[PDB]
Amino acid sequence: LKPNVKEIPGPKARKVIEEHHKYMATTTNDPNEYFLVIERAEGVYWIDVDGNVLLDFSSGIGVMNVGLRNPKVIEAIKKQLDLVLHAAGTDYYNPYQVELAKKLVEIAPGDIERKVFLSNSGTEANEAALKIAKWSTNRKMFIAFIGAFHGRTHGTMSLTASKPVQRSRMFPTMPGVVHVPYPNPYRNPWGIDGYENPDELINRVIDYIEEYLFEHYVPAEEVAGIFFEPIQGEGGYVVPPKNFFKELKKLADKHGILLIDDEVQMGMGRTGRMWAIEHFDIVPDIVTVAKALGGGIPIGATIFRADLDFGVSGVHSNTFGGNTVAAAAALAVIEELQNGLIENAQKLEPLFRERLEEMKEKYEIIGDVRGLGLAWGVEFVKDRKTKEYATKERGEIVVEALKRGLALLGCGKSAIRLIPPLIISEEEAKMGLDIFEEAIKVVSERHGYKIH
Amino acid sequence: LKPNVKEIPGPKARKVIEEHHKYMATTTNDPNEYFLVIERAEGVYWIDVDGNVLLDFSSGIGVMNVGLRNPKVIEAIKKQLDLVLHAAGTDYYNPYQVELAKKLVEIAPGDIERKVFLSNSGTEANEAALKIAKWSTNRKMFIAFIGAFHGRTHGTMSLTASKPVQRSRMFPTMPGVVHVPYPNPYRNPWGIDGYENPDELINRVIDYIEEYLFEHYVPAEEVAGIFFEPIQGEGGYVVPPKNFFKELKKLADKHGILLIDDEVQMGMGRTGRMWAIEHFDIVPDIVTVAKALGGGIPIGATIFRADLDFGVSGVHSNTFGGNTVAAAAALAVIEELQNGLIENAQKLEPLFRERLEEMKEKYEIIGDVRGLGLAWGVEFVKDRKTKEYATKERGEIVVEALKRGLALLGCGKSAIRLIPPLIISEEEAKMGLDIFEEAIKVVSERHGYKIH
Amino acid sequence: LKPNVKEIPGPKARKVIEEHHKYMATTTNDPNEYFLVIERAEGVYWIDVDGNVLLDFSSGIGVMNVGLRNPKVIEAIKKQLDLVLHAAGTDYYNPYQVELAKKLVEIAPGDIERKVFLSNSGTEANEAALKIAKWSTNRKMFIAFIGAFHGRTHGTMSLTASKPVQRSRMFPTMPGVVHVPYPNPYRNPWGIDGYENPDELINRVIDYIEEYLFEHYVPAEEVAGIFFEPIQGEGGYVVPPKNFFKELKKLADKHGILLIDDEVQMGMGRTGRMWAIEHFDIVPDIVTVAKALGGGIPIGATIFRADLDFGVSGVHSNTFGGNTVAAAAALAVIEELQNGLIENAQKLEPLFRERLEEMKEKYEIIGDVRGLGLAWGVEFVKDRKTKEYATKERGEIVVEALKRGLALLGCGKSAIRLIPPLIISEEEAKMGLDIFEEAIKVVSERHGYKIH
Amino acid sequence: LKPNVKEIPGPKARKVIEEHHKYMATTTNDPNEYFLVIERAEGVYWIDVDGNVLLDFSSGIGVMNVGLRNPKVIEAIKKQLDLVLHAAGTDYYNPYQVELAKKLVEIAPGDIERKVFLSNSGTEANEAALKIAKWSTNRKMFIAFIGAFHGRTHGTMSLTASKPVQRSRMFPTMPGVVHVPYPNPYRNPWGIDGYENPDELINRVIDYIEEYLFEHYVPAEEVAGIFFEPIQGEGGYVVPPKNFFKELKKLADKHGILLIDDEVQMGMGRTGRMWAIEHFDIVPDIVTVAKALGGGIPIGATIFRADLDFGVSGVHSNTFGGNTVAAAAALAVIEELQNGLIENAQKLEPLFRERLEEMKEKYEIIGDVRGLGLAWGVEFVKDRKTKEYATKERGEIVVEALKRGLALLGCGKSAIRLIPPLIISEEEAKMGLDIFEEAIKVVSERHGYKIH
Ligand SMILES: Cc1ncc(COP(=O)(O)O)c(CN[C@@H](CCC(=O)O)C(=O)O)c1O
Ligand SMILES: Cc1ncc(COP(=O)(O)O)c(CN[C@@H](CCC(=O)O)C(=O)O)c1O
Ligand SMILES: Cc1ncc(COP(=O)(O)O)c(CN[C@@H](CCC(=O)O)C(=O)O)c1O
Ligand SMILES: Cc1ncc(COP(=O)(O)O)c(CN[C@@H](CCC(=O)O)C(=O)O)c1O
Repeated sequence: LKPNVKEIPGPKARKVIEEHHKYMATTTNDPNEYFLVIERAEGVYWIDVDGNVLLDFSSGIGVMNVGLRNPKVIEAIKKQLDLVLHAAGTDYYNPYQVELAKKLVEIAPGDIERKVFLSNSGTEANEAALKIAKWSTNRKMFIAFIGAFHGRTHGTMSLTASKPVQRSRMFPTMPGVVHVPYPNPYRNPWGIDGYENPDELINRVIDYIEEYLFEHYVPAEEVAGIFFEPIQGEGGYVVPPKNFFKELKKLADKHGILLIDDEVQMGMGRTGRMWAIEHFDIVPDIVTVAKALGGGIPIGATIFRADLDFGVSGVHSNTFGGNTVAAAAALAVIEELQNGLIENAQKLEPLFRERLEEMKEKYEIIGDVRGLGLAWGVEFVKDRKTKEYATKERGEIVVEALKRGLALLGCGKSAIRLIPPLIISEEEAKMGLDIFEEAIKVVSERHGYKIH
Repeated sequence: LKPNVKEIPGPKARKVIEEHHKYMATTTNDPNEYFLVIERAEGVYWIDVDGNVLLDFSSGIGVMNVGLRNPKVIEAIKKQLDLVLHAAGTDYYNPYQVELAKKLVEIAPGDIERKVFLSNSGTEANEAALKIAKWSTNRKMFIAFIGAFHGRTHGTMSLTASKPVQRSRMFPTMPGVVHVPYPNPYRNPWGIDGYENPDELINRVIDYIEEYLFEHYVPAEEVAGIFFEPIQGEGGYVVPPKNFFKELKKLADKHGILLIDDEVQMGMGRTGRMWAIEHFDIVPDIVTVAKALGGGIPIGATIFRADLDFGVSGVHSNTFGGNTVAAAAALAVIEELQNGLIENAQKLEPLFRERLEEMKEKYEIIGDVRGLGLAWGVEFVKDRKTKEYATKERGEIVVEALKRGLALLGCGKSAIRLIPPLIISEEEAKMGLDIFEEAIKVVSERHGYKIH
Repeated sequence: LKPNVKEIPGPKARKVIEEHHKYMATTTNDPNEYFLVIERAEGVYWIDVDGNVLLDFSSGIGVMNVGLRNPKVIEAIKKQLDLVLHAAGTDYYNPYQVELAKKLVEIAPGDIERKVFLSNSGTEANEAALKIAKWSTNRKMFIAFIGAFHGRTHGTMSLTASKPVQRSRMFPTMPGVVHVPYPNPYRNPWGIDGYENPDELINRVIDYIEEYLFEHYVPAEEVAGIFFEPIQGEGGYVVPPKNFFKELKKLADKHGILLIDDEVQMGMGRTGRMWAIEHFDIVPDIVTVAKALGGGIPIGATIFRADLDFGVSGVHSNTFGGNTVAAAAALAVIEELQNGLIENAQKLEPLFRERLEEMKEKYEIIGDVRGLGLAWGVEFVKDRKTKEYATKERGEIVVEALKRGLALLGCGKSAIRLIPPLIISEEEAKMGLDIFEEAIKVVSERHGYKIH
Repeated sequence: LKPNVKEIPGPKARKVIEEHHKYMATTTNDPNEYFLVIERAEGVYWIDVDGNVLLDFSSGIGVMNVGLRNPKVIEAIKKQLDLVLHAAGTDYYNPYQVELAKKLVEIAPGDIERKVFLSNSGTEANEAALKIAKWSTNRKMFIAFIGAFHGRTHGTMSLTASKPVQRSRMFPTMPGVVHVPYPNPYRNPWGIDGYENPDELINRVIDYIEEYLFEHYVPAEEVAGIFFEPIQGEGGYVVPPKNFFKELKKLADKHGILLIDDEVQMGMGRTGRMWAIEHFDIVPDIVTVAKALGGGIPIGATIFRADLDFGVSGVHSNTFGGNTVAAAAALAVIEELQNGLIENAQKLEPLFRERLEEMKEKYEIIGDVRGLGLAWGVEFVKDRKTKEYATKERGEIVVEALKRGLALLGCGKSAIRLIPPLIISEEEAKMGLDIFEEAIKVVSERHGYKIH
């Protein structure tokens, strides 16, 4: 199996795309932009409906970090289909979910007292995390960061501030969320070159929260929780300065406010550590996780400081959570991660770092490259000084990449996210990076961007 | 397999129950009322970790309608595991999510243009129904029923109204929900015997909404929707009057207000019909479903009039939506309902109708029996005139039923829900009712309730 | 002065009514129901711009309790105009605001520690009661009564529940208000004759709050207050059962919930007692007042248990609060109430009780008469059994009353409020009732209502 | 009458301050900081209870712009006491309120179609302005600026973001308000010297709204209204760059969003023009006004684009609004303003400008002076580079000023506002400025601030 795409969209793929519009809601699908109709997968390759074969650099939106069809994960589901699928894990008990909870507690950030709530997705996780914070603190408000994307349900909508379309005629969602600039070292309201000047940018963010919220309109003692992603994912895959969460805890702790680390995307080994937050050297009180945890099965988890746990029964619960198939799959994923995959993403870090700083130098359309492990984001600006978003160009590059057999996804207004399965070999990476470049190169020539 | 219980909880179950309290959040588990620790299942029975075997009348909180381990479903899954698990349905198209989506619209109540938004759970369904209701109507408010349960996320909790604990310390949740008395024929504020006088109670519930909301504090034309359960799942299995939803649509259409019907529990032919609402001869604008459709797999589904689809991309989306594994399970589950299982639930309806009216005639502790198909709800009262809840007694029956090999669920303050798998045989249905009557009989004697 | 009307509206009034529609916002003026253009006043009568003279039974919407132009009040003002008008009471202290504040606590219902927050109006009073309730209890929610009116600011409108138009296009207003049926003896959802069966109706209204809010969707211990009018001013002058507020305090104390009584209309001895609540033998934690206390001057006053005072400075404040001109008028107004005017309203109560029961016996259009002191409310019904509002007819009576020299106010959908100044003589009280009966009689004949 | 204070607080003033604490709510009073107990006034002098005489530089918190006891204003109230005090100006009509409305429309900013709503205070005005905006646009959200102070009621609380104490345990207030930095040329999150670099600062504010709200979490088409004060008053009396509202309209108009100019403090001639906004060369759609409009009587007005008016009756109204005494007083104030006072504040502008830039040069404790007409704010910083607030020093200066006979008020965290009556002579000003300096001088020596 090598990349091989004779034509796309194919007659079969064209018929699915017609049908999908007949019977399915307008979500985030894009007929022209993302005409990829998957029928099966193998290793790091999607096999489409018309037979075209594409190297994967999307990993099912980060859902698959172990691979697109992990053997150990399908054996674990098969083995768990034999005993029990569902055991109402919130009314009755079952050991599988307890085995997962104990494992999740174990691998949590830091070395502190933890408990675990189970969910079916990242939005449910972050909904959980909200209630848990509301209950334990008896405070009702929350800080999130502009660019953050925590979900699409009425709690997480409030928290999510990536695209105003997300909240189109949704107002009002859950009250008490206030937003401040994320320390985005490429776009922040201060013009600050956050790579050259990280402490200057860290300070401006903190100084905003302290001086322009707490001192004016936000009672600091009324804030349950600060919600952050350790790398904004949907927000264009943004890496904030190394010493940012350390400075943020300092300010959190000074007003007895919870830190909530949304690792729905950047967790499960993606950045060459179990959790994204470790690189930033802080122990979050609540850690939410989903996507990659279920290795292709729907699963969500909320990991928290044990003393934050719900006083009484019937505050929160869910029928679906605690499903055995998902828990069987999860334990297996975490085993795959600990036994090779997490080391592999640290191994391929310097390869994506060199090859993308190569592309930075050469293609003037690229404004910024950034990432950790196998979590990368290239943002494409029309003009480097102006930093205007090349949204149209980004779409063209993805389409071009798809034509050449590379599967990519667009995060943010003007960037593309490289997130292959953590199983990818050195020879499968160089292939993706080679294809990716050739996509930029074509679209660069097409529009008269310099090529140094 | 037969029912076969020695010590429950046995020594392995006691160890699991301990481990659960240590690692896992405080939810709706009860070591003292629901001490059932499930290792595996076959046919209609649970096998616990000590090897005790119990007849199922809980059906995993109405999720295993097709059986606790259906052969058709597990084969449909394992076939799909050979192809692909997750395929980024929100961003990329696959045929499986389309087939399921297409299938769902076809089986939907009435005969009108429908589309479908795939979700991960009941709450993730009703959350979606909210946003569809909001976006389509460009109205922000909803009506809901006291006694209703629609999920535990910041949207749905405004909608939910079963127990205050559910909303404890959560305010504010989503604004704009106003609630009103569900036409419970047994408990309503007007005292009305709703079984005897079903029109009088319908008028009252309607009179309230028109005269007390619409004429005083709730602008009719600013209401985006009315969420109702056709039978309240966590409300004690309250069955409304047959002409209720008819009267409620007369009112709804008069002000352009969408009627949303929640079938997360009573759906998938639980009541002897594919959709619970069908018994009531009305067509809802939205239908939400989860639980049973997945058939042991987490699944979500919001079915709506094509008119209400979001005009633009990026209003609502989800990473796990349209799971191919889940879609494969769902289609298999649907076939079984149409090819035997729905018929079997019409067939066994009279048995329960008989045996549970035999039980009310005999045991004074039983205030009201009610149900359709294989959805039954016995409510237990201290006195038949004052109707004080027999909460302590209801919990004892559940514990007694369990020491005699019957998995039962509480539902409401003082009632028990009988919801066996729709694959249950006549002989297995009698066996479980026998054991159910015995558990009432024990707890009746113990407390000196009358036995006629 | 006598009543004396020729053309109303006369040619100067028509010119003013035109100028008003041109320069001024669309509020609660009605050229077609309230075409009364006031130039000056003396004693108990209005003189209009054409020199038509009308007997007053409106009392400036219950503001001129002491008369339309009281000598004592105007002297108290002009004496204060010689000293100072505004003195920055919020920031600087003056003796006048303290004297009035001290005076207000002394006259307050019951005998407990009280303080006072001076405001500018009824809404600015109840807004204050909210913040005092919130700050003191550290609870965010309130209960209120369907039919209630408490003002038209973003706090109070949640509290208010008289007409939807009041809340049209305003959502969201302040969250956390839940409403319930006021124990109207004439119109309630249970049908109960509350005059006949006042306990049955009290139980119902109480049963609703306990069983339908506190037991299902409203955590009792998260309710900061219950706002009630002792008689609903814009609700058609509905007089609740005498033992109602007693039962409601039993419940309120059981959950630590402040009972707030609004006397913005029924206060200042309107009902023959200084405070309207007094008739009901309970002591409210907060008492709000405005209108009549000012005596032709804008004034606001929130009276509360000393326990609930804000711990810190800068939570609540207002620039115009504690106006010295207004305080001088208020003290003068209070003296009159205690030195003649409250007595005069007890004295004239039987007259209205007679004449309006004589009118109900005679005119079939009259569904219900009700009132205390000099607060009377006739409600007009199409039919006495169906109780459909006689809205069109009620408006005609007001117009007929006015062509015969009687200023009257609508109140509720189909009723009229009789609220003359408390300086009204027995002879002036008979005259206005005679004219009132005549206006009913005309509109009865015109529409073929029965005359017994 | 000259400044003359032998001792303060006096034995009489000490007794009032004791009593005030017995019977009055904790608001913004400060026993130690503002021990000024007014008994009467004359010209520009307060006469305290113990006989001490103080030149006024507070003007009753900006309430008196015509003087502390204007003759023309007391003659107008006296003349209006004779005819009518209250005439329920929202139910019935009266020419006085129409005469005021017509006058207010006339003197409004720009030359456009206007209507007028009447209120009792600035909070009611801004509550009005909210509803009017909500109704006309059918949008529910609003932008205000950090530092803004629009009121203390549940709508205006949301809008007000000056001190977090203001919102202490108040959450939730009205949803949908979002806040952005005010272009404060001395403190903004960008460090921008707004006097040297106004366009750079204007852009950063606009660029924040456009790029960090509209493009991320705030749908621009869902924003009814941008609320601004043309000089932040309570926020330390801050003058934003001359071309700021012009750039803000540009952005407003591009998304069909209303501009709401809160002139409650800076209006009624205070800045040497009728309205503060004129200096900034834009025509606001809604203009709110109170305080100075009533010349010592409680009055509020909301002036708006006529096509924004309430479609239907009963959306908004108030019992108090339209009071004749206040309207009589208002017309008189506006006459005083147009016939000398507004020219006088333009005359004394260069005198406060020179004498305060004198004080800037000499006293290192002064960080910034700023203002227009007779609206001035001196902010005192501990260190000029650091800009730390000298809150304690500010209190000392006010107390010191009070001791020497000068009446001042503290606006913001570390500044004092000079706002004498517009009637003040050149010789009464130099006196105030002389006293003010001597207060700074003393406190400067006391603490070892340089004196150049
Ligand atoms: C922080 C965060 N929260 C929630 C989710 C997904 O919530 P679910 O509960 O699984 O529905 C994601 C996935 N990030 C995706 C989200 C795409 C979308 O929701 O449209 C991304 O890569 O943008 C996420 O990164
Ligand atoms: C109407 C409705 N909505 C939502 C849900 C659950 O949403 P999920 O997304 O599947 O979690 C249920 C299940 N009713 C269960 C609820 C159990 C609980 O949450 O405590 C019941 O029958 O008690 C339901 O009946
Ligand atoms: C309980 C209550 N609160 C507040 C108010 C009015 O607050 P203000 O601040 O004095 O405006 C009223 C007056 N009831 C009037 C209301 C008129 C109206 O606003 O339309 C009435 O009798 O209709 C009232 O009864
Ligand atoms: C913008 C604005 N809104 C409202 C008000 C006052 O609202 P009322 O309706 O009159 O109560 C003021 C007065 N500015 C004063 C406010 C002081 C205070 O409210 O504590 C000031 O100078 O700080 C104001 O400047």
